Amino acid sequence: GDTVTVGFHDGPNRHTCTVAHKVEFRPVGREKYRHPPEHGVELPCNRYTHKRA
Amino acid sequence: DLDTHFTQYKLARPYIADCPNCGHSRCDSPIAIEEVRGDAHAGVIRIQTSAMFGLKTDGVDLAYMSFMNGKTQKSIKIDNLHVRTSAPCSLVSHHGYYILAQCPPGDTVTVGFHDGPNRHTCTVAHKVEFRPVGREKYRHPPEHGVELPCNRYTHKRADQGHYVEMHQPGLVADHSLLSIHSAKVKITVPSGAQVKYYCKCPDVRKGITSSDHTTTCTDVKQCRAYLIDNKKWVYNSGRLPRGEGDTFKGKLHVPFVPVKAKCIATLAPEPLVEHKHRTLILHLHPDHPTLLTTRSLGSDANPTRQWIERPTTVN
Amino acid sequence: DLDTHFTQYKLARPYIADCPNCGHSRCDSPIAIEEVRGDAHAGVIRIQTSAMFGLKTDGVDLAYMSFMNGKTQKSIKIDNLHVRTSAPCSLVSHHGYYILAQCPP
Amino acid sequence: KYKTKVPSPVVKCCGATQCTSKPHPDYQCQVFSGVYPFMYGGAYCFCDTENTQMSEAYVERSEECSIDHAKAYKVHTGTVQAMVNITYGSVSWRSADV
Amino acid sequence: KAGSFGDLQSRTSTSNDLYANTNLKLQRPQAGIVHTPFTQVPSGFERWKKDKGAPLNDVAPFGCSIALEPLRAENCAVGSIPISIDIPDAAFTRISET
Amino acid sequence: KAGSFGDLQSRTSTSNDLYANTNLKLQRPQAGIVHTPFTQVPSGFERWK
Repeated sequence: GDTVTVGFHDGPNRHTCTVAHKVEFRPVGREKYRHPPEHGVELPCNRYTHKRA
Repeated sequence: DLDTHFTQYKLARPYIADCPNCGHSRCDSPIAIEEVRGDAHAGVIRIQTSAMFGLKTDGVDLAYMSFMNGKTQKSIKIDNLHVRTSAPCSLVSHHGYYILAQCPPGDTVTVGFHDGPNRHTCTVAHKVEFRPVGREKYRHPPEHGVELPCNRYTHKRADQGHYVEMHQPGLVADHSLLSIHSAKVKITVPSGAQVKYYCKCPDVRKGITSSDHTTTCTDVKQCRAYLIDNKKWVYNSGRLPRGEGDTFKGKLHVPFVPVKAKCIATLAPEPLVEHKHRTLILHLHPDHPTLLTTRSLGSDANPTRQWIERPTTVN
Repeated sequence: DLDTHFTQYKLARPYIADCPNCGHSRCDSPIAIEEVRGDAHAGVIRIQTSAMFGLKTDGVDLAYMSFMNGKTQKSIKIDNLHVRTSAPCSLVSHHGYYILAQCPP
Repeated sequence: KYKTKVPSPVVKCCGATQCTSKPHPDYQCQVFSGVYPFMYGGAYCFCDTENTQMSEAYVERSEECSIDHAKAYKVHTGTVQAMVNITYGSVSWRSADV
Repeated sequence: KAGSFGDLQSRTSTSNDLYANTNLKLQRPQAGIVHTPFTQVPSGFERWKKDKGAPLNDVAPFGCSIALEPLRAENCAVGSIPISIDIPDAAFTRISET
Repeated sequence: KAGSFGDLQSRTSTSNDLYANTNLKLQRPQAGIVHTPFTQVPSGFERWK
């Protein structure tokens, strides 16, 4: 996409903010994607972990 | 009709399998997507999910939906149900294992429905295309224009031009029913199932209808259970394990079928002609990439064709 | 102002016509779209629909919407209302027959 | 346009089997080793090295093949015929083919 | 041709033999999840659908269209025709009456 | 010029005459639904812009 937005409700407000900022989907290996499929070859990638601390 | 819906519901039942909804990292859902189909020129698509739609357990009220909760059946009123490609779509019809809907172009097909604690969403990365009929590209067919013969999936509840096999379900693994008895494992029966249990020693690996236990090990962790049920039937799929079930090649008519029909096409804006003598001059003002073809009538053809995108002049 | 809203509501009323919402194959709705307009550099657009917005039957509470139900009038509180191009937009203002909103391409 | 279908594969909690070739258009079958599979809340159908997998594949015509389908032909000279509108003397327009 | 123009060639409309290949290949499932991965060439029929050349009805010389059902090639104007017609003798009249 | 640079030429800022064409054309409505289809060349002023 092109613009990142975030919003959360409290009941009177939608509390949304927006930043125009480029976002990209970088494919690993040699074949472009739209999203990685269910099956195929494995490759070493890098990404943000999901641990609390 | 209702009879065809009965033949659909006579022995079929929902089932649970895995979907790679990466919002939750390879979740196993009752709504398992299998082989979405889209080849219609109008941009419609039908999807063959893993849950029974339409009739309730009784076999009426086609506004109901039945799925598999845990290890049991469960029907509920369709509360909130949506199909999303890149923008929210609009669904047309649904029957049993199938849903026919209308979506705009996109890249990943997702489907979700609420029960109140869950959103029950699954996603498949799969190309989807909007194919224009005739010669003028679209974003969506307009209100007025020329008619052309197209092909698309009908929207009738029942038909017989195709059908798929319904097959005997295989065994289902479990461990929850494997409790501790008082100092060893314990097997309970769901009152009509063959609880195929096996542990460090050769147990009854075919399943008994009577609650029992074995003392080859005390911990449940050494023994496995495999419920066996044969009251309903399911559509065999590569995403579902198959037991020794090799029987009952039953038939289930497809709900929707591609048929020929008529669609509405766009008429390009008029050209501006110029009969300048000994030759011909044309001014073109298109609004979408629009074809153009010319040919002589003499001995030779000298064909000429190319698309037009910007307002231009030709000789 | 309120007087101008009255002159808008003095004799106007909603009406029903057809729209080609192909999710339901040429449906006739009170919300009939007519001649959407967009030429502003900032990307805003205003749309001229077929239903009266703003004031109720009395002529106040610009948070109300009046449309044609069957063959009669009917006003109701604006509960859920959205304008969508390819992603959900954000509407700015609305008055009677018109709505001004902000949409992406 | 074609379409590939796959019957439900078969696995075993222990031991192994072998797959056989059947007379089908572009039939396929193969076996794999060390599965240790998984199921919903299940015992996952394993206690040891599994080495059981069928994964057969199957090809046949599509359901929409009935409508759109190219056809090939061989061509030879064949016949010729037309139609003519006629008028002579005082008789009016008369038409027939030949 | 592994999906160029012939990859599913039914000898008839409802035959039971499809003497063509699709280069189907299987794959080994991973992570102990019951599924049957595979891979194959995309259908060549689609490719030929996308890259059809000039249809004949826009290249035929002498300016003649093409109907479908009998493969009529109508109006293709060329050459001459030897004609021979006979009229009844009841449509003549004596030369002294004109 | 049917929408090249002059298709709406008001002699003044608030004149009441527009001595230019837009090649407007009408169409026959279909399916018995009350609407007025038509077609015309896109504005040439945009193209020059």
